[PDB]
Amino acid sequence: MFNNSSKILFITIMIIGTLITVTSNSWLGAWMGLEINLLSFIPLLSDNNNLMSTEASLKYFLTQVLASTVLLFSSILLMLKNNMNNEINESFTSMIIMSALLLKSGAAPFHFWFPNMMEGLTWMNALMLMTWQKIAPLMLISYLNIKYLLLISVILSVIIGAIGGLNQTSLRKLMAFSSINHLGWMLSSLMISESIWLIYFFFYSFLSFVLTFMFNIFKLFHLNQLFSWFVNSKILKFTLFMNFLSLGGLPPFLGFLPKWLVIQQLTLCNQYFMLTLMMMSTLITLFFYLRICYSAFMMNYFENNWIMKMNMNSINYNMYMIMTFFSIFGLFLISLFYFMF
Amino acid sequence: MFSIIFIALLILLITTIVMFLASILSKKALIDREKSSPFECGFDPKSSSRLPFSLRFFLITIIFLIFDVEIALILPMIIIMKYSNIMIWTITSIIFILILLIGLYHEWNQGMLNWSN
Amino acid sequence: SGPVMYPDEVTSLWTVPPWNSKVTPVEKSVRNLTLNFGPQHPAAHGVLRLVL
Amino acid sequence: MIQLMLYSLIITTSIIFLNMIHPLALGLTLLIQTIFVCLLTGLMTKSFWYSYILFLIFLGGMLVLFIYVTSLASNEMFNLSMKLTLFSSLILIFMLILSFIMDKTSSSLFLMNNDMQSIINMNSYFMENSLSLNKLYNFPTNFITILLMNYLLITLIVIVKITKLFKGPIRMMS
Amino acid sequence: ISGKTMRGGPRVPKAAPYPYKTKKYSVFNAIFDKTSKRFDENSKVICVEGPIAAGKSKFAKELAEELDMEYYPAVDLDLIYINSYGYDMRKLDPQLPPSCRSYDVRNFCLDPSHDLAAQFQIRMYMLRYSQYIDALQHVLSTGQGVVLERSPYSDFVFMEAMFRQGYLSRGARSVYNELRQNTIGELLKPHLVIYLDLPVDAVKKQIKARNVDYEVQSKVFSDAYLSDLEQLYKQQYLKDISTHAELLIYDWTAGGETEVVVEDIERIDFNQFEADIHNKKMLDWRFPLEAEWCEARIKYCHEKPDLMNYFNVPRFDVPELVRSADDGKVWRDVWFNAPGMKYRPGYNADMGDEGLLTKTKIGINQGI
Amino acid sequence: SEYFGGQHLYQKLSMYSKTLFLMHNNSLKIYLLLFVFWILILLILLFL
Amino acid sequence: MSLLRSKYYDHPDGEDAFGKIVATNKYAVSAGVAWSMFDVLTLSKPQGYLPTLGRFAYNTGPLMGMATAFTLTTLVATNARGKDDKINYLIGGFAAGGVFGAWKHNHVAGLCAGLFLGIAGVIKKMSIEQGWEFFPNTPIKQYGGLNIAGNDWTIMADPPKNWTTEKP
Amino acid sequence: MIMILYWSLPMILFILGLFCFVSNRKHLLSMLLSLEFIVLMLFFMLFIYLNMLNYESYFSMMFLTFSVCEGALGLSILVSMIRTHGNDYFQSFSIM
Ligand SMILES: CCCCCCCCCC(=O)OC[C@H](COP(=O)(O)OCCC(C)C)OC(=O)CCCCCCC
Ligand SMILES: Nc1nc2c(ncn2[C@H]2C[C@H](O)[C@@H](COP(=O)(O)OP(=O)(O)OP(=O)(O)O)O2)c(=O)[nH]1
Repeated sequence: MFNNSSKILFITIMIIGTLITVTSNSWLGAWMGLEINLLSFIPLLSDNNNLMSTEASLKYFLTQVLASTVLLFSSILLMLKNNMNNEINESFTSMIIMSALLLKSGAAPFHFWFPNMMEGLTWMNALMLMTWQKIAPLMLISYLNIKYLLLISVILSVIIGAIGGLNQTSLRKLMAFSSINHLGWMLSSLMISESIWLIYFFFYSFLSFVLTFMFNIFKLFHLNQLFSWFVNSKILKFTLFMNFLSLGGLPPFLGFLPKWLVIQQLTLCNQYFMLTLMMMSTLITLFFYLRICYSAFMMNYFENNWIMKMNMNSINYNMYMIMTFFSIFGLFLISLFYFMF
Repeated sequence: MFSIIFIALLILLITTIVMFLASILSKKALIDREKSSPFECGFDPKSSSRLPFSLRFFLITIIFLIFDVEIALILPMIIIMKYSNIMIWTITSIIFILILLIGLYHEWNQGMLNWSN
Repeated sequence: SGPVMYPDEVTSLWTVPPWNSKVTPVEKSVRNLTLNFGPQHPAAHGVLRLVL
Repeated sequence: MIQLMLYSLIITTSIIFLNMIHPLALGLTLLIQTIFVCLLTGLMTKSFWYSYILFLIFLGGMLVLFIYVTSLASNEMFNLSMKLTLFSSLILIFMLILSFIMDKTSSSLFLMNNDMQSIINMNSYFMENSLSLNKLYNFPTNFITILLMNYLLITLIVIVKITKLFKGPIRMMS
Repeated sequence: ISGKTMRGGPRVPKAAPYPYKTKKYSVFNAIFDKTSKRFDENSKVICVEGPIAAGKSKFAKELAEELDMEYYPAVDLDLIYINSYGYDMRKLDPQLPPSCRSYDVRNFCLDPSHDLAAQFQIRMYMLRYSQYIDALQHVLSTGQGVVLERSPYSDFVFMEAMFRQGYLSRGARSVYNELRQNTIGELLKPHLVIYLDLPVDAVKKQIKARNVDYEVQSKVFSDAYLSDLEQLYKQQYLKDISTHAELLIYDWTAGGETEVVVEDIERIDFNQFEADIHNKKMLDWRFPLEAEWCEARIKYCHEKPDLMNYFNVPRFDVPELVRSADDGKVWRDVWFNAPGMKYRPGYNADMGDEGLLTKTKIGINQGI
Repeated sequence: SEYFGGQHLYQKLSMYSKTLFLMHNNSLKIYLLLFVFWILILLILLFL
Repeated sequence: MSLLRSKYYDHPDGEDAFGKIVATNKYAVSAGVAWSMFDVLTLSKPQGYLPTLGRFAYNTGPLMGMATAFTLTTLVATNARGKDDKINYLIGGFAAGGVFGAWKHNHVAGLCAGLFLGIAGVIKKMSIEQGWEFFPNTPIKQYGGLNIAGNDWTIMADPPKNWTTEKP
Repeated sequence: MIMILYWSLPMILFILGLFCFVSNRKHLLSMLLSLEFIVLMLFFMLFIYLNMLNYESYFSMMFLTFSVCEGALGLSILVSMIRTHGNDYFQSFSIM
């Protein structure tokens, strides 16, 4: 990834381990794929010149090792009682499998490691943590037909990930609490349609992957670093900050589309109350999105005087502005898509 | 294996009787104040041996643990040669030992088998 | 500009995290083990005390 | 009778392991725990291979962990307690009495040994660890073994990357 | 570091120099090209030092000529007030607000007690930072060492000299200390430093050796201020650097000669610090593997916008460093609508650039 | 109406976010103990 | 198989009392024990064997007061008038809000909580008389898109199957 | 009853190992030893499952390999604590 080819090797074994996990027709192959993914993701997220990155790596290690051992325990119990790879009728060992998967995914009430560890990271490893490391536990939740435990996780995730993100002014913990709130929308789609979950995950990872690039290039680790961020035209900062209204679900931006397809598929499947509970949740998420959006919508700011030129990478800022165009004017591609039929 | 348990308990019993017979027949003199002290070549210690010890071969120890669980996958294939496909057995065995040689020679090239210092 | 948006009684005693994400570890003093090759040691020839 | 004795010893050592603050007490408790677990695992299989393998694994692991005991938390106080000794002794004598007054056919494991298998089983007459360990080197699951070789190489690369040898030795207050 | 005479001629490179100003060096470029294949005894950073008037430019140019190194003079504020097209932006000050007007070295000398002078000091540190990576791009990628007329490490003494004279408040000192704590830890300390020691009065005599008007009619060049620089240098800065760099102090009351200064350099054994891997001397410049050399070269070539974006820190409690929002918009509509900076400096049609219809190339590590 | 509306809703959500921030101020062992308690609850009901 | 294994709507409303008390207090026990289990370890740690049980009682017992007061108020309002309706659930919600006000010594919380729980009660009564379910079993459960059989990308060859669709 | 007479014991010992893993201990290496204990009890339960089936005990070495690489990851994390801190106290690490 950065500064070493061995990090590219670690990304390769990361992709290999996650794709080994999600393709497994047995829980043991999924478990060993999670072991490969954990092995790959410990060395990225470790840096000896940072005192808090090693603590974040330790928190990730302890949380994933506890969650992987409970997952193997209840998998072995499921094989002990109902000798095939699945269960005919739902029982408590399926709930233990789902709880051990929810500790890996970071959903509430097992969410507490996730923003407490994200303070120790950079932005690229944060993006790998809250997008790709949610492929393997969320795709394994799809094999379990449990409604009450998943519904409790959905309600707790959308309540906590909205409320909890109000207090932090640091962008990493705020974006982690935003990822907890968007995890509840993914888990709410997981028991109605796996394709609609894949679409919400792809567009959420797209909006995460374009909002990381604005913070990775300019090194914006705090809320007032946005207010002190220098741009050569204030209309450019006004346009670049529209991706938070996209991630808040405001039409006519691109991020209204995955929330909208989740709402359409939930109402077709006759769920209305938890959908209404997720309406009140995303207003608070849009509220703490707007405190970032204070830094560009007032058009003139009392700014620091010493900095005069802004600097960026070539290929990273070139790839950033392709997706910022599609995160604003992405609803003109509504006719091109054919997944949703 | 039940006989091995009983004879291991008998060897442990016999060694405890031997040590207790060495303790009973030992000369029983009074314990002096500075007789019981740690030796430290005849002088005062200045530090307990429970002081933390510097580890210069931590990488060698974890590589030893990794190589030992690699030993745990070699030991089957003595038996498996007579009962399997010869082609698959040779591809697995020569590829196993060549991957171990790549790893060991690569860490020899980096100098990670040398003690930290 | 605070550590959080709303400082509580416990929370307001905190400081701001650094704007650079990298925090270098400090260099702390180390007290090494004091072992003497005393006089009884055969490598110390009988009457040498090396306070290593 | 020996299996119920191993049950009682594993229960008593697990009570001891849950109550020990000092890392060396945990190390000795898990030494006798892995001894008793190795014997119990042997009872279930026709051959005694994986008990030996698990003993080499768990003696190759804690050999390193003692060096980290002597490098980190070398100085920590042992605290013997009479309550734990009395509890472990009373529970141990109670479970030996309960195992002596129990029917051992009902408490025996249903897993088939080498002699519990019937005479008509022609696969039982082969060499005792051949057909059990065959699928490590057979055609459907040699690729998992390939994946394990590459996984161990990637593990070693990870260990070399996040234990920088050129930063110096490790101790308390380095 | 062998000179031109002991080598028998001009310096020959150990390998081909990397075009670091034209080709971007990244992670995928680190496989084919390795950093330590070009390094030699001449690939060291030498920083010449001293007071206000000590003849640093001519001595540093002669040291660059004799040791076959690249000469890097001290950065002034004509690098940003005069852009790449030669248009000086000091003529824009009628249209600009008085809190956004141009402030350079002569504006500090005529008006010491101005607020933006504090900004000027901060600005100078950024400019020194803007050459030091340009120093470290030259040593790592080509293998030829550099000489620096002043260092980014050598600029907090100027801040404390303005602070003790009363030209800066506590707030600007705290701001510049916060930017220094934020930014100086990513740099590599130089290999060797040469300090030209001078008394407090003789530098003033050397002011009369320069005869420029804004430094003789000014007020700052007094007895207390130059003594403050001498005390700050010799009691904090050189003692902090001498734990890493081989310090060489010369008396320069006379004219001096650069050849004996060259001949003292080869008497230094630079291989005596490589016996201990934890030695404080040359600690930042030792690398145990070729991949660590390429890691540092990637950090100093592909992550120069990273180190320039580390300066983005928020400090709003001071009233000297905060630009007004109406004044900021007026400054933007004057400064960015000026000739020479309407667009990126490659693509400016108002200054005679041709072939813009088929041009899609941008400069690597270029200020937009 | 402002007591049942926006300003007091903001005050209530700020108080709830201040309370939920104190939930995250502990060590990892508390949350892992909570997960272990939840697994123990689901394993007791497997007997029942 | 006991009186503890009872539901709220196993009987028509007003017919049964003790089963409704046991059921509504069972949900109160579950909510209070769950909130107190995520309370006494996480924020305001009691650091004692007895104040932990005191915090358990503090987080549990007022929820029993809520459940018992709401169920008794709904039972009295159902047994008073002949018709069953929504404002019985509304005044039960106001009684539970009064229990909240007695807990927190704040009348305003007691009213606002009474209004909120009355709105919850009339919505639940609309659910039980209109027939719709709050969390129904999902009728449409997409396990994939179109061509879920057609995107098998495996490199191993399939052996011939042992099953046919042909009748014997 | 059948779940009680057979394999109910290593569930209890795994729960005790999980409670030993999450207990308030001063050092990280005690948690590493509790990880080794829950590896032992997962080996017991997986070994019961693989010995109901006849010739599928070859998988029991793969779990050992992934568990040893977990322990090696934990040991290297314990080394990387010394690169930043001077200690392995869990109170000394950052709570946020
Ligand atoms: C105090 C114990 C010290 C440690 C002993 C370790 C022995 C090797 C590990 C192991 O599990 O070996 C399996 C072996 C299995 O037996 P084998 O397969 O070696 O031989 C078959 C056995 C009569 C055919 C040869 O068992 C033992 O070695 C018995 C150990 C007795 C321990 C007594 C005290 C509890
Ligand atoms: N305010 C301020 N002035 C500075 C700073 N650095 C240099 N100057 C000014 C002081 C003098 O007017 C002038 C002297 O420049 P130098 O001391 O770098 O040397 P000079 O340019 O005279 O070159 P020379 O040594 O003669 O070759 O530059 C700084 O950080 N702040």
